[PDB]
Amino acid sequence: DIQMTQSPSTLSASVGDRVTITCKASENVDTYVSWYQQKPGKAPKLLIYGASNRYTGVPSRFSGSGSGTDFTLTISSLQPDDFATYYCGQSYNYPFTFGQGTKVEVKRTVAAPSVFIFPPSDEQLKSGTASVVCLLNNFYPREAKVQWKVDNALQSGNSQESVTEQDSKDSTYSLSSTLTLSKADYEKHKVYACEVTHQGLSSPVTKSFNRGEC
Amino acid sequence: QVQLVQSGAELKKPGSSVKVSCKASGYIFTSSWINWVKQAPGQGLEWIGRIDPSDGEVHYNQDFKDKATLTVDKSTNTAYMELSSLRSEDTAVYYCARGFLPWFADWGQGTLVTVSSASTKGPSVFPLAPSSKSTSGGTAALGCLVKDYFPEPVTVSWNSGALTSGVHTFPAVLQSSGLYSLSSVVTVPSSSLGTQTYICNVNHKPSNTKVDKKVEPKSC
Repeated sequence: DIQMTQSPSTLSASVGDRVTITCKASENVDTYVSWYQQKPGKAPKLLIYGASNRYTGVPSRFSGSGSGTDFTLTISSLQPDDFATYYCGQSYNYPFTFGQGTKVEVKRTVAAPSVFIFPPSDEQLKSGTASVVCLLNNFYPREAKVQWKVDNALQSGNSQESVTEQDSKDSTYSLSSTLTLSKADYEKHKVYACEVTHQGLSSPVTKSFNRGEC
Repeated sequence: QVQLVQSGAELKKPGSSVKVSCKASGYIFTSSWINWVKQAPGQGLEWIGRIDPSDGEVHYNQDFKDKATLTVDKSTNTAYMELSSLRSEDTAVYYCARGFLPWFADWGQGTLVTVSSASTKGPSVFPLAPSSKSTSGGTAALGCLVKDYFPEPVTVSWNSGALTSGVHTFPAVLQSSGLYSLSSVVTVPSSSLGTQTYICNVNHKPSNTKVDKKVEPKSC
């Protein structure tokens, strides 16, 4: 019933920053709002209950305020252990509900990806399927776009991609994209191209190969 | 101190049912409610319901009224949640959480329930061979494509763990076939390509499939 709307969805910040995340309830919830921190593979952990009370063990850099429909969580000085997703939640009326989360990630200078393209192996082609792979290595920020082109035709709906978690050493992301075609379709075309768009690149980078070798 | 210990991951076919457990330690079990929460992959938290271990009084999120059944055995300090008529959309981590005051301090570690009609299958491992010429300098990329396996997970190492710097192993994608595909790559000095061997070590424990794939130049 009561919707919790968090903003921003993603927050980029540096160690030492003051960080503020906002949560808005669709109905009055008094001060029955809690904040939770979650890291990948782990259960949520309680930071703040009752809108403003610090749970036991929680460092003093965490605080919250608000009443009625508007709430904030503040981290006064961001520490390396604080990059995580944060959720607000109301416990004013059942069903208890939660915000969609705010991911706090590490800000750093923009970095363009190194791009690499990999043709399908001969071993795979024997099985009737071709996987062409495009790697975008060590870029920042996370937003990136891959466009597959086959003999200049933009491909859509026949690719899948995934992205690594932010790197703990250099704070970059990497992305792998796979275009999957039948062997019959693969052998009908010559030029396979991965075109990468990123805010670090002044213009798109394309890596390509021609089926057959060189 | 307080521990909530949940049962292990479940792999279930659609139409089936599953019963997940949550054993409580370190406090008086009948003095707090147990709440259940769903977190679908890549998504947020959804409250399912709660039960009072003292007497079994249960309340449900009405969205789960024909899906979830909460019970308790106070004699063994354990709460259970049964999900019926499983479908794809029931795939999630489910948490239990102790509830006294209007907040959730103590959470179980979560139980992953995956719902799929797929059957166990070990991966094919194909090379992502370092290119003949290209880049913007003296670093090359290579890798392995770990294709068509079920279920998760798969592990990948390089050179038996000797090679970690430059390694990126990506989240698997779920294909329309019901099977997963994953890539692992590494960037290395292009001058190393002729002299240093690179082997990806893949282990898919559910099918008992291990492969060592040596990857080297040979595209054109």
